Amino acid sequence: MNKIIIYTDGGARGNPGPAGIGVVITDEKGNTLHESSAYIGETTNNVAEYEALIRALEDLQMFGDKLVDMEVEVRMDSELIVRQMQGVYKVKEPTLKEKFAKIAHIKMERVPNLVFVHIPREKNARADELVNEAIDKALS
Repeated sequence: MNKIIIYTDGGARGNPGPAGIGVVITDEKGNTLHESSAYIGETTNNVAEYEALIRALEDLQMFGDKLVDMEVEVRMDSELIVRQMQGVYKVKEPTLKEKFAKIAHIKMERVPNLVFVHIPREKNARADELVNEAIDKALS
């Protein structure tokens, strides 16, 4: 690849309730490099979104040597979370502050040139499907 493009989503059925994460990773041509779909136990929606980012950052380690000097972009359909991750707006929700700090440190350590991009919800349908696949399968 010449770029790694990541889409993430997380959701919960309830507040809190059964929750899932979805990560899609492509190259610059749009071809799939990886998908993650996982049940994460019972949490809130916003925690699930943050957990999906943490999982994407973990997935990235599996590229190993290929990660060096590689351009990485994370696309999310939550403008709020993108602005939070960019440091444009401060996180207020107390339940997110520890994960926010953890993500910031991981991203600096593993991928300090990572960029975040806000996309429309329609453009994030695959990651959403992965969330719901994981939750459905856990409940079934």
